[PDB]
Amino acid sequence: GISRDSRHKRAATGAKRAQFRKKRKFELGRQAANTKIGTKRIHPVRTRGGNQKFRALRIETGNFSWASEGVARKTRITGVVYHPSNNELVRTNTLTKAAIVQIDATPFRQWYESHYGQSLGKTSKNTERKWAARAAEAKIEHAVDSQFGAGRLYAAISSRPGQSGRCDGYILEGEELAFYLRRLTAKK
Amino acid sequence: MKLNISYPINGTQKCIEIDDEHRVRVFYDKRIGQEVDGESVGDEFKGYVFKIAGGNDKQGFPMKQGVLLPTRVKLLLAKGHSCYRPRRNGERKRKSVRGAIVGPDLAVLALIITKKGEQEIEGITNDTVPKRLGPKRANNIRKFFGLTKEDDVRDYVIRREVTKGDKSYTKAPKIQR
Amino acid sequence: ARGPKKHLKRLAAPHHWMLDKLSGCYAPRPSAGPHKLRESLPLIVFLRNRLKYALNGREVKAILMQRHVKVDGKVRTDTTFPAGFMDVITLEATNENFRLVYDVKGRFAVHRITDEEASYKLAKVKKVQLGKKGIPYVVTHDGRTIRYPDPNIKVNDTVKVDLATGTITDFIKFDTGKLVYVTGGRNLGRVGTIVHRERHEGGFDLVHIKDSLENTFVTRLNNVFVIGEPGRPWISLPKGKGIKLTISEERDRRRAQHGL
RNA sequence: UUCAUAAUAACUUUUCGAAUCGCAUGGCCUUGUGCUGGCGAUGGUUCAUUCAAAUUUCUGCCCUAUCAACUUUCGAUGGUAGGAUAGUGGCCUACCAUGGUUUCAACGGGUAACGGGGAAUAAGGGUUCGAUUCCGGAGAGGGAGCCUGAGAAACGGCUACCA
RNA sequence: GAAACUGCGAAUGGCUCAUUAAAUCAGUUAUCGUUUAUUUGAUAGUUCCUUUACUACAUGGAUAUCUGUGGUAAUUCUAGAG
Ligand SMILES: [Mg+2]
Ligand SMILES: [Mg+2]
Ligand SMILES: [Mg+2]
Ligand SMILES: [Mg+2]
Ligand SMILES: [Mg+2]
Ligand SMILES: [Mg+2]
Ligand SMILES: [Mg+2]
Ligand SMILES: [Mg+2]
Ligand SMILES: [Mg+2]
Ligand SMILES: [Mg+2]
Ligand SMILES: [Mg+2]
Ligand SMILES: [Mg+2]
Ligand SMILES: [Mg+2]
Ligand SMILES: [Mg+2]
Ligand SMILES: [Mg+2]
Ligand SMILES: [Mg+2]
Repeated sequence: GISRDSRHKRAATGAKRAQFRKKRKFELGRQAANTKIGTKRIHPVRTRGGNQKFRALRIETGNFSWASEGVARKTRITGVVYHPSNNELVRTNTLTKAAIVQIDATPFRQWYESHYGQSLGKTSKNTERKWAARAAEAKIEHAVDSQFGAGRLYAAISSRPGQSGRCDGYILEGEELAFYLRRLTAKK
Repeated sequence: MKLNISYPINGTQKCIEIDDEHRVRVFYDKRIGQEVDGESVGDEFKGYVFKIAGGNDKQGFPMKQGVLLPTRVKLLLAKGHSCYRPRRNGERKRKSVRGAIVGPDLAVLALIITKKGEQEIEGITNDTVPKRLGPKRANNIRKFFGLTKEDDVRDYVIRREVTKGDKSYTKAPKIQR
Repeated sequence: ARGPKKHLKRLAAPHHWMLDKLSGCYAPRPSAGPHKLRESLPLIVFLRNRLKYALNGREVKAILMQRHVKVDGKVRTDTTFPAGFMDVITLEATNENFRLVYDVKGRFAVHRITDEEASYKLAKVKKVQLGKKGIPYVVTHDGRTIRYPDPNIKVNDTVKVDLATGTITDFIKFDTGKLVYVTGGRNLGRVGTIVHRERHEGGFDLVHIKDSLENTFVTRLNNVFVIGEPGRPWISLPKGKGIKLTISEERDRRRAQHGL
């Protein structure tokens, strides 16, 4: 019943438009997903023209991507620490798009270990020659190593759990991460 | 009140009228799906046991399973539910329905006999109603026969013969799958 | 209206089906198909009205059902099939073959055209795109989706579908000095040569057309269908070749060519 | 154009990828129920096309100032992010900015106003009418709410209130 | 070939002008801002996952129609059994 038509809004001038027609079905709006953490529970909704949509309330784990070396891994979302729209979602741990969450960060860790093996936080000849060809080029910046030692990664979600049903995003990295720490240090 | 007893294995059933206030007393406060001994419902019902599966109120309203109420209530039924058949697709209808708890307001009690008793009923414990038609799907026929599947189930289909008065003619189902 | 509309009142039918404003409340709404209903022509109109082979709806239904109509080499047993421009209608009875081309008055005229050329069809390229797995394809005006076309076939161009296999046989590249047909507006049925194609950055291309009689007009590019090279049309143009004689010239034609 | 498309990494309470029907049942001989085999009918993912559907730009509306300021705490104008949407969009939320229209008549009031193609009238200019044979819109007693579907806020579909 | 299940339409058509004064509508644009049954044209080997043990010569269970027992004063009311 939640309409999104422009009729109920006043005109640009400000006049109160009289009711022209009772609100249609191609103008409907549905309830907010306001997703949570834990015990995956996705509800399908049959929208216009079939095309199943998936409400992703109570989602615990999802895919997350690392842009620098560009590798994606399934990992667990562990709480939300910042939301650019409403901090009330942060206090209620409501997970929507562009929210900022923490990551278990292990899968990235042993992927790094089996990929470069730099022993963060502080063999076959083929692998050794691959590492030699790499030539310690894995000079990833210091702050991500800091939270790797902490163990929880700072990721920003990019998928829309309200529509898609998935929980995908990317790690804050580069100046991105910097900016948000400032905001987080404002919270701190 | 009227009691509609049904034996499944014989496939038989009957209606029984009871007027005493005390045989039906045990039926009180018993919800659908429960089991009540036959000793307490009739001296001729020794050894018997009754599963209670639905009924009809004195106003004709049936009792829906899982209402857990001794009274009637208005419910919004749809496809999938009982006590309602939808005409249009997705046609929800708000209809009255009696609760699942048996009370004095009931007029018919639908009752399955589960355990064969001591004294036999007239045509229920004794007689057997034949199945009106056998299996149709090929593997269903094989299972109903235990036919060692690679045995050409083609011929083993049942064949019902009917006589027109002048011509005897056979009619047998088509086997699917 | 809530949903699609499935009735076409008689006055609302195009003035090129050019039916009778009386003797009926409704008109045949063309079913969904290869052509726009405003631009198409239902088979019932083409048979009952244009050809008079039938008499009414039941007769057209009986004609179509017994599989004597063949639209572009396919049966098309539905009464309101939108047989559009340049489609080919084959009747094995009377062994006759028609190709729908507008007569210069701007109407779907009955064009009895030979069997040998009835094998193929012409089409205008309306889109050239790259479908899944990097496979190039071309969409014509019929909605035919020809896969793997010639690499230098571009939009607005024309192609010669063999109509049997349904693949590309030859094609004509759109450019100045080229025989052309018009398929919309006042210039329906007109045939000429492209003199200039003014670009008009931002939309709605225009082309100037000069016919054999040395008359000149201008028409939208969506409205244009290259038909061949001057003096060598790739199809059999209808009677009159779309010169658009003036009303006084038509009167002189009536007076001069006159035998009773 | 971040388009079409392709590629890498991954993801999925893992969609589709024919366990479906009719007719004719030919050819090969590996001569068996063996191997293949035509014309269709229904389905079926995606991309097009068509019927469309939603929105959408500019300009155009009758009388009234004895309606001169109107709109914003309850969205009024804009920004950003999110939610919802099939999708853009204050469409809704959170936080900001204080904005938008107006003597070129805004806002309010009236319409025994549905808009239009058109009708009457006719030197020319016009005046009045247009509920109704076509195109649009809206409605099914007044109101709200919703299932099914591609498409309904349907009413010869349901739910509730009011009469 | 009844009935019923399945599929599809029932959102077309027909009627009325009550509401509505930048609202509808008309002409003209846009969708590189979206959904689209149907019609038409194309469209897919991978469903194996360690392939040296599987139904692919065909996998499972219900379910209406029907057979019989009812209820209500009655309604396109339908509960129980096979
Ligand atoms: Mg209508
Ligand atoms: Mg893209
Ligand atoms: Mg936004
Ligand atoms: Mg008017
Ligand atoms: Mg009125
Ligand atoms: Mg009117
Ligand atoms: Mg009136
Ligand atoms: Mg109308
Ligand atoms: Mg309506
Ligand atoms: Mg009335
Ligand atoms: Mg449908
Ligand atoms: Mg309604
Ligand atoms: Mg009515
Ligand atoms: Mg109606
Ligand atoms: Mg109904
Ligand atoms: Mg007003």
